[PDB]
Amino acid sequence: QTILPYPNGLYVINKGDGYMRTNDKDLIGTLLIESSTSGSIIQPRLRNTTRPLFNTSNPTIFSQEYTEARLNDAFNIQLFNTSTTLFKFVEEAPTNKNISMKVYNTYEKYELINYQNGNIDDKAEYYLPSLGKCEVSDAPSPQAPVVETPVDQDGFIQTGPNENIIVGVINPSENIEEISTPIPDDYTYNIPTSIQNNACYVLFKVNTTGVYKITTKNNLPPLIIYEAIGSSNRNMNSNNLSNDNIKAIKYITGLNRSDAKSYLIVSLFKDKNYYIRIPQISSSTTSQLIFKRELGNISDLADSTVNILDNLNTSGTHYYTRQSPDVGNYISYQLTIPGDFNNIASSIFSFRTRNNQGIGTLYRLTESINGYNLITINNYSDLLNNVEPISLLNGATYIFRVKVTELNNYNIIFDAYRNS
Amino acid sequence: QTILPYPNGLYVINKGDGYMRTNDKDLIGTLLIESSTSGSIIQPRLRNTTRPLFNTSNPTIFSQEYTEARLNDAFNIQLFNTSTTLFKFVEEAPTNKNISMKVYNTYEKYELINYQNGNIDDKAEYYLPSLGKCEVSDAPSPQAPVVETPVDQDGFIQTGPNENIIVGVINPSENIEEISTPIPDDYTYNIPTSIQNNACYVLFKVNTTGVYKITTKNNLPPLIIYEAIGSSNRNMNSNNLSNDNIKAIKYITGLNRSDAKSYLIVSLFKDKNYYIRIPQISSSTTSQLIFKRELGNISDLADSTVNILDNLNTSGTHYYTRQSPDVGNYISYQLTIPGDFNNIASSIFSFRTRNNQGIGTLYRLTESINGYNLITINNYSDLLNNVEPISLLNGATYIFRVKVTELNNYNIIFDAYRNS
Amino acid sequence: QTILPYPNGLYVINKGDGYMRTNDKDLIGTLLIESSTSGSIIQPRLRNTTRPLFNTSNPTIFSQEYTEARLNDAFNIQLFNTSTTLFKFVEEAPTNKNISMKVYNTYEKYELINYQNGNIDDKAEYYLPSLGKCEVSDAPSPQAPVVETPVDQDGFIQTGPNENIIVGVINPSENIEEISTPIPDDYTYNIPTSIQNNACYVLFKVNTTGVYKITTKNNLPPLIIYEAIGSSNRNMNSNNLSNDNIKAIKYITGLNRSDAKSYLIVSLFKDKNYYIRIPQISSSTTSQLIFKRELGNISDLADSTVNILDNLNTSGTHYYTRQSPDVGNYISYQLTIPGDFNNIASSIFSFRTRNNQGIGTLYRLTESINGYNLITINNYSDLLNNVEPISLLNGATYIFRVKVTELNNYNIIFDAYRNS
Amino acid sequence: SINNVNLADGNYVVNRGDGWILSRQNQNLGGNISNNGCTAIVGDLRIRETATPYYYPTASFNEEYIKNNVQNVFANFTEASEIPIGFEFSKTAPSNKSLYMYLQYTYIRYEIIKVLQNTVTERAVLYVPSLGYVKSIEFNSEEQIDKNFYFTSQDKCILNEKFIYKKIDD
Amino acid sequence: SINNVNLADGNYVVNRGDGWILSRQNQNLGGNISNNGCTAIVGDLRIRETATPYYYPTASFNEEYIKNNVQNVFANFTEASEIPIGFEFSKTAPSNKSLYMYLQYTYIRYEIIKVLQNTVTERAVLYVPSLGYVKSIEFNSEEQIDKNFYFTSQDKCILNEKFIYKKIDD
Amino acid sequence: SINNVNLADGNYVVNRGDGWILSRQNQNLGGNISNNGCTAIVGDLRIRETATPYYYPTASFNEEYIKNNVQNVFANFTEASEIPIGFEFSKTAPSNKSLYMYLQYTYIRYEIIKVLQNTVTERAVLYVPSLGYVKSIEFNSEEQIDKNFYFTSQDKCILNEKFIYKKIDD
Ligand SMILES: CC(=O)N[C@H]1[C@H]([C@H](O)[C@H](O)CO)O[C@@](OC[C@H]2O[C@@H](O[C@H]3[C@H](O)[C@@H](O)[C@H](O)O[C@@H]3CO)[C@H](O)[C@@H](O)[C@H]2O)(C(=O)O)C[C@@H]1O
Ligand SMILES: CC(=O)N[C@H]1[C@H]([C@H](O)[C@H](O)CO)O[C@@](OC[C@H]2O[C@@H](O[C@H]3[C@H](O)[C@@H](O)[C@H](O)O[C@@H]3CO)[C@H](O)[C@@H](O)[C@H]2O)(C(=O)O)C[C@@H]1O
Ligand SMILES: CC(=O)N[C@H]1[C@H]([C@H](O)[C@H](O)CO)O[C@@](OC[C@H]2O[C@@H](O[C@H]3[C@H](O)[C@@H](O)[C@H](O)O[C@@H]3CO)[C@H](O)[C@@H](O)[C@H]2O)(C(=O)O)C[C@@H]1O
Repeated sequence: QTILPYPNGLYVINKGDGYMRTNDKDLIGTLLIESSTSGSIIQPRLRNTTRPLFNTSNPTIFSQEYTEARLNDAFNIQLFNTSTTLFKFVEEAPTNKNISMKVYNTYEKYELINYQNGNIDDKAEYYLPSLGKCEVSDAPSPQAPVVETPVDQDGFIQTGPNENIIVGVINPSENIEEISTPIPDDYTYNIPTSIQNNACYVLFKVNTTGVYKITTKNNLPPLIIYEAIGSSNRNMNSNNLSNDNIKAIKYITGLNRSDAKSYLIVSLFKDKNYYIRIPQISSSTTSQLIFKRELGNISDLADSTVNILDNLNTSGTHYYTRQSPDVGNYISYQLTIPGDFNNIASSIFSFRTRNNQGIGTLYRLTESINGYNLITINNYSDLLNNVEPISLLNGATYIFRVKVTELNNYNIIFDAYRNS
Repeated sequence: QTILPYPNGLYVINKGDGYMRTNDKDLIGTLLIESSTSGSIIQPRLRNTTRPLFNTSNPTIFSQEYTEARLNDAFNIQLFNTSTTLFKFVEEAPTNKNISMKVYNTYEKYELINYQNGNIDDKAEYYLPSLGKCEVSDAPSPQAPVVETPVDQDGFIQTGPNENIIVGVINPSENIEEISTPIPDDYTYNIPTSIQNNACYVLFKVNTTGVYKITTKNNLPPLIIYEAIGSSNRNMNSNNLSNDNIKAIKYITGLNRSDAKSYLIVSLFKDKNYYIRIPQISSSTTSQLIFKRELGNISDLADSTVNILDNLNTSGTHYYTRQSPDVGNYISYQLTIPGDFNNIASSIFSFRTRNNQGIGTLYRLTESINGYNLITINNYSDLLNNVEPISLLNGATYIFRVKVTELNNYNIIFDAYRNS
Repeated sequence: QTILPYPNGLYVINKGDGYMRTNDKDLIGTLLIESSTSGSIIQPRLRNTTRPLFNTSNPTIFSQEYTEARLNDAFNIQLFNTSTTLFKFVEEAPTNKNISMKVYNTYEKYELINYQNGNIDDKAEYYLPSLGKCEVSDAPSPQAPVVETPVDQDGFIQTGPNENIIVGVINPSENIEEISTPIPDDYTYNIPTSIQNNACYVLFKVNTTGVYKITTKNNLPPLIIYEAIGSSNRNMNSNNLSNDNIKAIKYITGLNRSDAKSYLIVSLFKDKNYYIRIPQISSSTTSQLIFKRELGNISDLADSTVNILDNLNTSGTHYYTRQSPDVGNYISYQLTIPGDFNNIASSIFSFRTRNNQGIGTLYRLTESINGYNLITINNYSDLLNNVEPISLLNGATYIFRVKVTELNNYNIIFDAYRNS
Repeated sequence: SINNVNLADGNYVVNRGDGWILSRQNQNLGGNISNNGCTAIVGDLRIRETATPYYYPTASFNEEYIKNNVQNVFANFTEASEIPIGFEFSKTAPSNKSLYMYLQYTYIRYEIIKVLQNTVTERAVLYVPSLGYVKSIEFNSEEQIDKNFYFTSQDKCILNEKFIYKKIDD
Repeated sequence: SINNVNLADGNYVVNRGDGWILSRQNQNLGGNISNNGCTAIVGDLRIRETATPYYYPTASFNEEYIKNNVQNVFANFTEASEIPIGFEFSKTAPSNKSLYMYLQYTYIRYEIIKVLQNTVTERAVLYVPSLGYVKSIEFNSEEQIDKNFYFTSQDKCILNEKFIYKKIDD
Repeated sequence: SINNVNLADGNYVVNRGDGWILSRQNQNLGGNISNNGCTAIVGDLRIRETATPYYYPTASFNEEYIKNNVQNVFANFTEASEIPIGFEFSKTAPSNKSLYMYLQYTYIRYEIIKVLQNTVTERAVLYVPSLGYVKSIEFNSEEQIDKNFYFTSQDKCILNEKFIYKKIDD
């Protein structure tokens, strides 16, 4: 029941090892090891068969075979119901007492979820057969009074160390386009007409490491970008992108919200592969993907979605709801002050947020023949309760960077209050 | 060559583990383990085949298959010529000397015997394959002078700890009747006509724990009673005796001797099953088995055969030969003094024994409307040489309890000497 | 590139264990064993297949199957490409550091050679699969700078302890004759006519342990003698030589040189078997093998070839080239002084050698009716540079024994210099 | 006594715990003998083919009824049986004396009871092969041994007994 | 960076060393849990049928080209694959705490590089199954664990990386 | 010498003891090399298919005569041969030096002798595969090793030889 700061899509979550059912349904056996004696329990794999456990909320789509394919995409798991990995426990009893050795079968719990708009619409739990648990302790007295105890509720308990690793995977129902040649400093990709029928991903790599501005010609629709986990330093060709069919993807930045007019600014390394997810364009007029290397401190925004703000020519509150970045990550807003430019003319503004807390930085965006440049106008250590106003030059453009420090809600609301 | 205090029938005797043939016929091998080195010999069961050894004095009846069935009845042994049980020895040599590790195959010796009237008429020895013996010792000198030594006599030697466990089994050639309903305080069973052709056993359980008097209407023939070893606390039904097909039986008390007019008094627990062996009744007139719960100190005789004495109306010696109880167990004799009752009138008696020694207790049997009652008249700490006379009321009934303390002969002779 | 003091024939040389190819071509794997942890690598023989390595200089004659047959003759190796022998390594890391465990497959190197006149004309190297090598050491830093290193030259390196064991084998292309009856003190064997087509061996055993003089009637051709390694104390019959088909032979003494007129004097034990190799006699007149037990100190020459010297009736140098015995072994020369016997008459001689150094002993050969006898005339501690002359009685016979102390050349030259 | 349970009326399935050894089967598998500081090891593999369940049904509770009701709440021993599991025990013989150790299978005791007025009226029993247990004793050819060491006349649990139930419905 | 090699122009086969673990495959085999001084052991058998090679070919260097050129200079992993080899790791859990250890296969990284002006222009990659590696951590149901323990996002070598080459001819 | 037995005239079957190693077969199975405190283990399984008996018959005593007379008084090695038995040896290499150990099969030497006047006139020999024996030596690439370590030219017993007989009748 916690906020999950990720875009819509599929995720495979490794929820830990050591899971086993209640009522000793996974108990292999108990050994009474008398003092000055050694006991041992072994899983020798004289048979390589294992018995996975599966549970789904939608058997037609999230079938076991489907979930297994996801798990393969996420962690590259090869074998699901077989194993050649042996495990064995060995304990020696002290000279003074007897020992009880209990061994159980265990499972690693992988959760598959279909995450849509801060909500889980489908869910499957796959329990991968693991390498057991062994509990040793002082042997109980054969005379200990028998206590009538009610059986526990049917279910699983977690025995291993705490773990929660989220790995996102390419949505298998959305096609993958590829930009074969390592994109130079400037590049424009024409979005195929297939985009009219469903979202797609575009796989590519930059020829030169640096910061890039990526966007559509109208700053619409919004774009999401991922990194192909493990794609770095494998096969490589300076004049061709070598594919690895890596379906495990790390979310860099981006949004799903339709009206979110914006562009991305992210740091990209040439030794890696990336995926840009383009939403479905329900139009008939060709769209484009524009890549542009950026020199200068525009990198301050590195790995962030820059939301261009609309309807600023009024007084008072100016809200903007957007998917909140995770604690520690950015989300930017671009402001072109309403009115005409002539240094003197200005307008009073008050930057604030409503759901989530964060640290803000206000920049003055300046154009040059050596790229863009930012000038820090001020910093804010409390956005939720900021009341400090600031006067901005009319006709000028400002960028406000928010660094989430407290993730209370799925969405973060930015308020560019206008005092006048 | 020792006395075996048991009734006629079949017995399976576990005579111990560690048996192996002479002349190293069971030697698996020897390892020379040099100092600062470890040696190990293993029986990995890469093949589950074992080779039992068998010997019988009557191949037609006591065949190996027959003996195996007995062993199954006695100890419930499942596998005779196969095993999945691994055994292995490991030894590390000190830094100063070399070690010699000798490993041999071994066997557990089970002896099957047909015991009849203090005599063994048939005998079979079954050697169940065991888990080996390992002898480690200082390595001998490769130069030690070779001593011409004659081969030993063909045979077996005992290497394991001393053991001699006697387990009796239902005679497979005598039928088993069953008293389905837990017998109440009083019950009479009509002995089927099959008893005319061979002895039979009657399986039953008492509804209420307590002491019981069991007998035939004429106190003839004598009855023997056993407990079904392991029958306690398994399946159970308050209105039905659940059978376990347990053929392993523990001798409680009873005799085989034909003329032994008597009845039994034994302690019975409801959570157990029992067998009463009725000898063959070579008659044509229906016989009966009478069960009767007994309240009162008649329990002093608990687990004993009460022999009713005949021909007491004469002077002098009055002998009674009977199968002797084992050291520590009882054997009782009932005496109704010859003559008519009138307190005053009495007769002088001298109780003694001839073959085996024991401790005696003389009781006065009194009738009440609350069952029987016993009154201790005297105790004797030496029956073999007792000469102390005692006067008993004529027409009254006395019971004399003997507790064997010295088992010299198969039979114990009771002498109710009459001084007058 | 060293002198090999053996007669022509086949030899199998065990050149050691621990051989493995370069560039980790035999690397099985490496384990990183973290501190307070144990690592283990096993060759469990779940498959009994092994992969030998072979190399020959003459594939038509020294084929792998042929070499394997030789190896069998030499060491009796049974299995060449299979094994049921398990090997495993186990290492525990200290509490302070990590350990690196490297395991490699290894081979024992057996070299087969056709040795002819101090030269190897054919050669085969057979690499018998061995039981591995394990290298443990401090784990390297995952950050250690990567150093571009050129691959090594294709080949083998020796990892095991130094070893070089030469075992000669019966030349499989020369027939084996057998003297069925243990030869008495005197015996003459008629060399079959097959000797006209190729050399042969004669297998025999002496009835009585002692020293023997063996030779042909003309002291030509020269004879070589071997012992059948392992033939002692196995099957035996006092009236018959029990064959063992032992093809492994130990060179006692003898030469190949054609003109070498000589006879052998060697020590023979009855509990052993021997082989005398008779060269091919390219004649049509029957030859013979004469055995004669010798009593007396003629045994001083025990295990030596006695070369009868020719052309002594001149002055100056008198050279004799012969295959040199190995360091520590003998080679004798017999001298019958030119002229007629009459004590007084003598001739001055100077005994020397040229290639190899040694210790000499000069004997006076005397005839008796109790066999031969030797009288030491003098000893020499330096033959290479001996200049001490000695006068020998004309018409008398002397034997000069050389004990090699320095093996510089395949051949040793004896010089019986005549001062006059 | 043992039939007095504080439970509402009705049928129940009860896990009496792991660690049960059966009557007189003590030495069915064999014994091992060692001496002078040597280490003795004995083990096994409860492969389906071998170790098999022991049923003790009643009129109200038959073999099938027992199995299904047991494998429903507790471990499904039928599925498990197809996967070989091993166990071993090892002990070192004393300096200059002999050691003897023998092995026997352990089981899990399951019961199907009929409760009527806080007392068991009917009781079915099931023993599922679990693992194994070894008993050892030091000795010499003269010592007398308590026969209890070698023989167990009545089923018992080498661990603390248990009573974990669940009411059976339908 | 990683593409700068001081070698003459031409193709090469390079042994990048043993000890490589692959991305996010960390827990594919399972984990083991023990406590109170018990000894935990985990092992395997890279039988051909199971552990298989991972190829990452390029236009100039295809699967076959990579294999033959690798098995020529270095260990022939194809022949070796028919002979079962085993490996195990063991660790003792702490006095009164829990231990968790998991296993993952290790590989030998081989590369086929195209050098042109002292910089790698093309690079093919091959991972040959080698043996295995275990990672362990002590814990309790409350402790938070660094996720780096459980997850490896980028291929890496647990030993020192290597660069042993040989120019390819023909 | 070795043929002088103090026995009445007639034929005999003699157990010369376990622990015999054969001539020059020393290294037929291979050697193992380890170092720096590592533990080296080598073992085997004398499965019928492999380890086989060596016969050395005489005119009076042929293969069959030897076998039957041996398996009659002593261990029947033919029956035993169908049951796999294993053995292993382990040794720890020294602190900073190398260890080499090699394995060879051991046998039981049986003899069929013909006694006539207190001296053996005929002798048949049989070697029954028993178990194994390892020899180890510490070393370095420079050390010279006594070749007796690697080579055994004449059959011998690593334990004390024996002479346990029984006169053959019929
Ligand atoms: C100053 C100003 O006009 N700000 C308004 C703001 C912006 O105009 C837009 O964000 C564009 O920059 O729109 C606000 O909301 C009005 C719109 O709400 C949208 O809500 C959607 C949302 O887009 C989805 O992400 C969400 O999953 O579902 C929501 C619907 O429940 C509607 O889609 C859109 O049609 C408008 O109704 C805002 O909060 O951002 C209001 C600001 O005043
Ligand atoms: C006072 C008195 O009469 N006592 C005699 C005694 C009793 O009458 C009976 O014991 C009945 O209580 O009988 C004595 O012996 C005579 C009988 O001996 C029996 O011997 C059998 C015996 O029954 C078997 O157990 C045994 O296996 O075989 C014996 C035969 O060798 C006879 O069966 C029976 O016919 C009588 O001859 C006795 O010693 O008990 C003698 C007492 O004087
Ligand atoms: C005093 C004297 O005459 N000594 C000569 C010596 C002897 O006569 C012989 O050794 C007989 O005892 O012969 C010497 O050499 C001449 C002969 O050389 C031989 O050389 C062979 C040799 O036999 C082979 O072993 C070798 O492999 O090949 C050599 C040929 O290259 C010839 O075979 C033979 O015909 C003679 O030429 C000698 O050195 O022994 C010379 C002595 O002066």
